[PDB]
Amino acid sequence: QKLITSAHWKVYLAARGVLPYVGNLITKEIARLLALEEATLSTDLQQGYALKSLT
Amino acid sequence: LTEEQIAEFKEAFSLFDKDGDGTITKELGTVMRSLGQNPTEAELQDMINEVDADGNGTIDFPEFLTMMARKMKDTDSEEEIREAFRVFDKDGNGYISAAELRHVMTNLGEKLTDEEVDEMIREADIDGDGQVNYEEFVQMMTA
Amino acid sequence: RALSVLGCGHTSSTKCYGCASAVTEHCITLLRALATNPALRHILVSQGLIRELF
Ligand SMILES: [Ca+2]
Ligand SMILES: [Ca+2]
Repeated sequence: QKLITSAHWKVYLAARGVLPYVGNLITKEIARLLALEEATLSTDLQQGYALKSLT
Repeated sequence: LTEEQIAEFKEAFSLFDKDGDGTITKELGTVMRSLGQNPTEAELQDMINEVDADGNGTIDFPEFLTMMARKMKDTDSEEEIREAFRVFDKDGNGYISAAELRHVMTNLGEKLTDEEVDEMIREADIDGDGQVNYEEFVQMMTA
Repeated sequence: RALSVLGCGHTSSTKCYGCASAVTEHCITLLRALATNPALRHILVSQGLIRELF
C-alpha cells in the first residue's frame, strides 16, 4: 500500500489487470470461507484478514 | 497494427485519462511503459518534447498513436540511424572517429578511457583503416 | 451416523505443535509395536525409519 500510495502506480497496476486479480482472489477467499463453515466450526480470529486486506 | 493492439493502447490510454476527454494528464509516459514498450528516460523526455505544445490534458489518442507509430518498441530505427551518424559526426568527419565518439560518450556521462574508445572504434572499423562510414555502423546495427 | 457426520466429539486445530507432537508420540508407540515382528522390522528399516528417528 505504501508503494502504490500514488494514483500513478495504482493506474499502472490497473492497466495490468490487478483489480480483476484481487477480485478473483477475493472471490476465492469467500468460497474458501464457505468451505470452512461447512467444515468444523473453528473460531479462527485472523479469519478474514486476507479477505479484509484484499477488499 | 491489428485492432487488438490499438484497442489495448486505447484501453490503457483511457485508464490513465482522468480528463475523460480522451486526453491523458504525467500519465502519458505511464501509458507508454504499461503498454509493454519500456522507453528510456531520454526516449520519454524526447516524446514529451514532441507533445510539449499543449499536452497534459490535451494529448489526444491519435497524437499518442502517431508517437508510437514513430517508434513501435523502436522496431524500425533505420530512419534515425543515418540521423545519429550525422549527430555523432559533430564535425561532419564522414567517418567514425574516436574523439567525437568519446565526446558523445562523455556527453552521456560515460567517461570511456581512450583504451575503451579504441576497442570501440577497432570493432566499428570493418576494414580497420581508421575510418568508419555509414555502411559499417549499419552492419553493426544488423548484427 | 447422520448426526455423527453433522457433528461428533472434538478435533484439534491446524498447526497444532502440541497435538502434532502427540501424534508423533503415537507414531513412536505404533512403530515400537510393529518393530517386534521381524518382517515388519526389516520392512521399516528398508523404509528409512532409522535415519528419520536419528
Ligand atoms: Ca568526424
Ligand atoms: Ca570505410
